[PDB]
Amino acid sequence: LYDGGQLGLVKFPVTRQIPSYEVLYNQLGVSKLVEFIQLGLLDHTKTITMK
Amino acid sequence: EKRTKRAKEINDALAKMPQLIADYKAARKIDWAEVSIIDKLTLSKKQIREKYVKRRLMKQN
Amino acid sequence: YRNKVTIEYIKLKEPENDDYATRDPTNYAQLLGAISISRHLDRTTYLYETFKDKFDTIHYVTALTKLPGLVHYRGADLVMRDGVQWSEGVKPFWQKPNAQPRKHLLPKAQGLLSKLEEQFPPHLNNLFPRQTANLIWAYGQLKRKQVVAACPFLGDFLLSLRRDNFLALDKHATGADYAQIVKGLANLQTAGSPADEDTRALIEDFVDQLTQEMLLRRGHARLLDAREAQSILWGLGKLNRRKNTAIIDVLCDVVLAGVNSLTPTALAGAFSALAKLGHSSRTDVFEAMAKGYHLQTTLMSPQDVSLTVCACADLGFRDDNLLKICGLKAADMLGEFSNASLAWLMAGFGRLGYNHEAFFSAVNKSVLAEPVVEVEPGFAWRVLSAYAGSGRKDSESLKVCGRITEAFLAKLY
Amino acid sequence: YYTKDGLEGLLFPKRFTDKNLPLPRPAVAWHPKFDGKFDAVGQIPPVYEAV
Amino acid sequence: VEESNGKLVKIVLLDDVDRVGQQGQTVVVKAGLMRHLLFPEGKALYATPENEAKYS
Amino acid sequence: LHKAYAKKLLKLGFKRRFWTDPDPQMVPGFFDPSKYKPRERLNGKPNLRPDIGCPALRQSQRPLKKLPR
Amino acid sequence: QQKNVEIARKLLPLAKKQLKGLLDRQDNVLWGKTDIVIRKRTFKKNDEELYSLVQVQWLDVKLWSNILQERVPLTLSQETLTHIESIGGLDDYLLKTPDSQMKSNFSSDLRWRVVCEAMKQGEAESKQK
RNA sequence: CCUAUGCAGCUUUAGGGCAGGUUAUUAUUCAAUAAACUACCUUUUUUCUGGGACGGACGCUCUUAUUAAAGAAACAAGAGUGAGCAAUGGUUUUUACUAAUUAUAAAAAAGAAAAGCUUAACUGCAAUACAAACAAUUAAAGCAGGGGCAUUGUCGGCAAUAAUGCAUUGAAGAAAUA
Ligand SMILES: [K+]
Ligand SMILES: [Mg+2]
Ligand SMILES: [Mg+2]
Ligand SMILES: [Mg+2]
Ligand SMILES: [Mg+2]
Repeated sequence: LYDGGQLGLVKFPVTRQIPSYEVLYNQLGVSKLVEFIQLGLLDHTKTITMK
Repeated sequence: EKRTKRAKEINDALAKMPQLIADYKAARKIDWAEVSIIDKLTLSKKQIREKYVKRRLMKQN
Repeated sequence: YRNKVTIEYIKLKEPENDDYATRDPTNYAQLLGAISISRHLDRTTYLYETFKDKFDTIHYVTALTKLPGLVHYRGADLVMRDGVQWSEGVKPFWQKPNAQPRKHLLPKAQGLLSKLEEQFPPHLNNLFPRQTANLIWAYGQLKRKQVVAACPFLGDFLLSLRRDNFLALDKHATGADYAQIVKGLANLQTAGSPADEDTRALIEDFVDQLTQEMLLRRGHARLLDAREAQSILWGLGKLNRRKNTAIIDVLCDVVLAGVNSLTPTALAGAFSALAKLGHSSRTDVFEAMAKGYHLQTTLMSPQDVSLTVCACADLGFRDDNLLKICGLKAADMLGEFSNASLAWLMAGFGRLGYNHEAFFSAVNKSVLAEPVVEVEPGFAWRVLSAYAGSGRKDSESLKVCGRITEAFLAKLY
Repeated sequence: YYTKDGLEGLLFPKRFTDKNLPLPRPAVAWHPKFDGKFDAVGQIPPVYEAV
Repeated sequence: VEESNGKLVKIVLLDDVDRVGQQGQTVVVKAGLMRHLLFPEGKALYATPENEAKYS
Repeated sequence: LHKAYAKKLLKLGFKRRFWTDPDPQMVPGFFDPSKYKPRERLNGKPNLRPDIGCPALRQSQRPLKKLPR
Repeated sequence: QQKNVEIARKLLPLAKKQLKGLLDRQDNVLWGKTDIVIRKRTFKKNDEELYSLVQVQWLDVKLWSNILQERVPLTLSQETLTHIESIGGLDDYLLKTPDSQMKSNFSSDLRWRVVCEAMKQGEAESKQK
């Protein structure tokens, strides 16, 4: 990775913004939830929980 | 509380803004009643403007 | 001063108390400290060889009393507990039955002790009851371990205490002295080789006189706590002193008051001691001890389980909660129990008439899994008795009993 | 709204019953900084209903 | 005396002193004074909890 | 980034998605008082020392200096 | 203990010689509360660390001992002198402390002398009273 | 002799340090701090070049030869520059005027000067191209907001071609969290 002495990669600025903590959640789409119910893997006649 | 105070300050400043603009324009207008160069009939209008406008602005400053 | 400087001061903390590990003692007190806190036999031997002539009565007594602790058991005869640390009455391990000392430590201890015994005799007449008790206790430990076979000065130690109707004890007796004397004598009469007939008679006679005249008649039992009282009960049980029950009741009362301080290894000893003596009328005492196993189940070992069950069967005390605790603990420790030990445990349940589903279910699964089973005549009848007494039925116990019978018939000595 | 211990009880209740342990208790309330993020405090055994 | 770094000590007087005080009085005196004169002469003792109860 | 430089970074295993890393302590209900650390400012200065610095920012390894004695 | 040895090995070559000289005086003085302190220097413009020793100021004093009826010369540090004065003097210091804490041959010999003399006088006085 | 990821010894008013002595200040009955003097420890002391040293040079524009597309080197040649302007910027009107720049055949519906009003020397974005190893550098139709002069056109600094400096570290105004 050495470029001969020019060191062109460290001539760019630095950003310090902190991403939102919600990037640590598991994402579930509504379209995927319906597909499971249609196939019969989920019971739609009772409350659905994360369990 | 801080947001309320900051909003109050800006509102007051905008209320006084029209008067500040009027003074700004007025201070740069030539008052021909105090000009004696025309009596001399020697200098042009531009030279008259510089001579008297500069004196007024510096005195105000 | 272009380059600014920051200064930090670091203090080197040191232990408050000195360990006499490397320096040579140069005073009466320093020599005593080095001997007492010695860590290895090589250190004790070095001190004796170099400073042999700078010894007094106290120095000889201290060296003898610390020698038993410098003799270590084999690492193969010890099992380490999970996360247990040294504390008051609790060790980080439990001992397997009949533990043996380290191979390379016996000759050192025997050689060192022989030298000490040679120079001691002149100091026999300058001993106090505390010093006599410690010497008796030390030798008993040295006999339980394979260091000595008898105490050369036993006749003198017993005479010193007995003279003048225990006059020396009447003024310089404490709770520790009685616990050490009785416990030491018991280990000198039962541990290792059984005994000599004359030695047995003298020890038993002295213990009977000491207990009645001092602890009972003079009420010196007030100086005993739960632990000291328990130690005396164990000693009496090993000596089979069943004739006098007045002291047993007094000792049981002390144990009852301080039940909370006893650990599972001490409660089991009390059960066995009472079972040996046949004292089974103290149901209240048994109930209090049983209540002590509820919270300290993590400090129980296979020896405690075996002793508790056998003692209960002999005493005839049946507590469902206590038996349930022992059964569940034994089910997991099946790998630690020996074939003979596990047969006695099964027989104990049969005598009590208690059927423990988890315990017997685990045993049956293990026996069936074994391809070739070899049951010995010594315990073949015990395991069969346990199944019959425990009421185990055709589900899988008949198959286990069937294999038991076939293995026994396979040899038929 | 679930806490660290509460989420475990929701997902694996058998992990506690098999050991004869009581289930984790639910939280009392959430920090005000999260107002507008949650509608109710989760119950370790959820209450199922008909739909 | 706590922050005196050993320069000042609490003293219990056993006998009347010309300037330090009277018998039974607890006072503060310079460390050097007690070290050289009051202590070796036997006119006072250090203000330990045991000495205070016994004498003060 | 220029294609030649980008491929080297990917070939070395560069896969960052955000400018910085998320803080697990910010997730509601998962705050651990024991593992508390005040937020610090990221350092932007590369380690360019040719003796103990980054091997990608120097042409070759230089000998270490002498210790004070 | 492990950290103490690690720090000691980082001392400057001349500071190590000074440290050994200080330790060799333990048997000749009343060690008491004397402790070892290390000086560490750090700089803003470089990542360099210098380790050196901080010396102990020894004081020669004469303390009164009523049991011995004598002024005993002693070499002390300021902290040790403060502790002895607070506890109640030389006699109380020697009679309230076990031999293990002394950590000095000079101190141990002095303590042993006081203890034996105290017992003799006390026994005689007790028999009288 | 020259060339090195060079090595070593020696010297000093080359940089940094205090770890012995002296000296200064302070404190306890052989101690702590140091922009000083002596001793000691550690570190630095470019490249190009008709060999090296000595001398000279290193950014950015214009012009000359290698023809009339572009491009093109040498310690080749001839000249500039590290700014200035609150108007010498923006925009309307008039006419006996058509210059000047370091240098130069720019320019007539264009400029310069004179007279009047002004702050676009803006906020948020941008198709498509010139150039170019990369970094950056250059031109720009058009859309929304608030304005200036006109009255439906122009204004995102200055005829054009030079008047410059990455990241890091530091500092200021405002806003959002915690
Ligand atoms: K040449
Ligand atoms: Mg060169
Ligand atoms: Mg590019
Ligand atoms: Mg317009
Ligand atoms: Mg323009």
